[PDB]
Amino acid sequence: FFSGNWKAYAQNPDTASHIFGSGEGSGTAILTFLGGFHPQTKSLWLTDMAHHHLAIAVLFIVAGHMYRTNWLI
Amino acid sequence: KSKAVPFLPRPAALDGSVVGDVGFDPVGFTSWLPLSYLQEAEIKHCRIAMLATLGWIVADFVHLPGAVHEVSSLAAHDVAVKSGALAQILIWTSIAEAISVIAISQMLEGSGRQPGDFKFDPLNFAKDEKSLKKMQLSELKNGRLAMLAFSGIVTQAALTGHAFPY
Amino acid sequence: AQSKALPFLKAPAKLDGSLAGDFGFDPMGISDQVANLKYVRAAELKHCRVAMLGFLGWVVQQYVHLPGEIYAESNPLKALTSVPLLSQIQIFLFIGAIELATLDQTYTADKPWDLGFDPLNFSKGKSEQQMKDLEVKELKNGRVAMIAIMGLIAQTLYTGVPLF
Amino acid sequence: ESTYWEGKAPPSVVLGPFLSKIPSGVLGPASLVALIVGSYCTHESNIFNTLTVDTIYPAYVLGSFLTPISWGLHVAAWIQKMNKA
Ligand code: CLA
Ligand SMILES: C/C(C=C=C1C(C)(C)C[C@H](O)C[C@@]1(C)O)=C/C=C/C(C)=C/C=C/C=C(C)/C=C/C=C(/C=C/[C@@]12O[C@]1(C)C[C@@H](O)CC2(C)C)CO
Ligand SMILES: CC(/C=C/C=C(C)/C=C/[C@@]12O[C@]1(C)C[C@@H](O)CC2(C)C)=C\C=C\C=C(C)\C=C\C=C(C)\C=C\[C@@]12O[C@]1(C)C[C@@H](O)CC2(C)C
Repeated sequence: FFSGNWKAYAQNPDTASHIFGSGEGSGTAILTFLGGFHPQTKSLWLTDMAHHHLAIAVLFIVAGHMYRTNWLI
Repeated sequence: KSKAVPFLPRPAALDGSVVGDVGFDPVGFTSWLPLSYLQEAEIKHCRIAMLATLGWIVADFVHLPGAVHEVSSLAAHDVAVKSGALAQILIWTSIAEAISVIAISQMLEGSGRQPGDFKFDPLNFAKDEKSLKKMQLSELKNGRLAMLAFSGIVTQAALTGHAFPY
Repeated sequence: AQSKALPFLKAPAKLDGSLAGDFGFDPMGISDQVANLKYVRAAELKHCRVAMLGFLGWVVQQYVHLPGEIYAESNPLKALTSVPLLSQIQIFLFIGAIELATLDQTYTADKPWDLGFDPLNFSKGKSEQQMKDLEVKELKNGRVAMIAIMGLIAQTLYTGVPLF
Repeated sequence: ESTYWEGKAPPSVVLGPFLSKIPSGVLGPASLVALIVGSYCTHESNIFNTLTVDTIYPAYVLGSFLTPISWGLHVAAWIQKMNKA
């Protein structure tokens, strides 16, 4: 994150044989684009939703500086 | 009309300031921004560049009170962000700059704070207005020279690998 | 200009004169929202006192322990879990008993931090200047302790060394 | 103040006290340059070269952000031009 090598958080995502709640077939990534659903739970990837909320957080924090307050801008 | 550029006319916003007003603004940046904000930015750049030039030069010559400090001020950045010193300096710099927002916002709004003024004269090197103006001009000239010098130092020390001559 | 702590900023309107320890330190202008400085001073002084006691307890627990085994843990954060819940609930109930009457007191009084606590009468006979000097001493020591107790907690959570 | 307007163009105060003082001859070419740069950055990050995890290029991203911006710069350029600036 500090080094800017943000791709490292997307390397080695959860495989297609991952059993939810267990380490079998898991990965190490935390923020990924995968799209679709988990092959086992038939639901969105947890790494997809974490990345989604991080992007939403950055966007809303940026957008929260729009209106004027005690600092002239 | 300008003192620095005889061809181009004198900038409209530059009439007199003890910061070294020689009327050098060919692109008219003083019309864009308030002159006070630009002066604060220039003084900040001056001080940062002077500190950085002195630190680069010294740390290449005599800087090793340990093992991780055995670098050549070109690989020093990565080594010392891994060590954790740059993190602490960044924390304190962020605190100082966050305080500086209010200082910049208290000026440009009223008050009386001159650009770049932090009331930091513990040793009282400046006594009266004449000394204050003379040393403000001296500080800004030294800071501009240090900006250019540090630019040269980094560009040369990245274009090759060497010591103080670079 | 008017701030002593930040000699360049001008302090906010509510930072002036009285309420000892006033060094003009409110860059964010938090005092501009509070109706008065009574409640924030009460909170600051409560934090100062709790932090002084916390630092003293940190050091003493580092060096001195009660005869029982349950109080033999040297790490204060580990002692937070090793100590039986009975002792901690007794401490919490004592604090809450002290806190409810002062809860009635703080939100309305002119000096919410003045709890009338002076068993040794260290303030009886002292002049106004001496009393203000004592208040300044208390506030200084409390702010330093707050910084120190937070540093101790952080260094214990980050390195496991409770001291030095 | 009084950002309300009914004439041909709004007063320059609606641009803020940073764009209110930029000559239109500066904003115009700057807006065109920003639009071209942003379009090229968008077409280099995507379209011409397909995006990949290993190829994000903050320059192209930051660049692409100049396309939305460009819109604002040339709107301000027109406002300045119509206000004799
Ligand atoms: C619980 C903490 C606490 C609280 C409630 C106060 C409250 C107050 N302080 Mg105070 N102070 C504190 C801690 C605190 N202080 C510490 C630790 C220091 C030492 C640095 C000081 C130093 C100080 C000075 C020098 C002065 C005051 C003053 C004041 C009064 C006016 C400012 C105000 O309204 O801010 C209200 C403050 C809060 C509501 C706290 C908000 C919490 C912020 C967001 C802190 C965020 C964390 C912080 C950035 C980092 C902490 C982590 C770690 C590094 C410590 C007010 C009674 C001024 C005074 O006497 O006026 C009468 C004054 O001149 N304080
Ligand atoms: C203990 C230690 C290290 C070590 C050891 C041992 C125990 C000693 C020995 C062992 O053998 C090894 C080891 C590792 O353990 C000590 C570390 C060194 C320290 C403690 C020195 C810190 C350096 C300070 C710097 C480099 C700060 C730079 C200043 C800036 C200012 C920025 C400004 O922009 C701001 C924000 C406002 C502007 O207006 C103007 C200015 C002021 C210019 C940054 O630009
Ligand atoms: C306890 C204290 C004061 C206690 C006073 C009390 C109870 C007085 C009570 C009374 O007067 C009243 C109220 C009313 C009177 O009628 C009755 C009595 C009963 C007489 C002040 C502490 C004040 C404590 C202070 C100021 C502490 C500062 C601590 C620092 C700087 C520590 C730094 C470090 O801990 C770090 C940060 C990291 C470590 O690794 C390294 C080091 C260096 C150890």
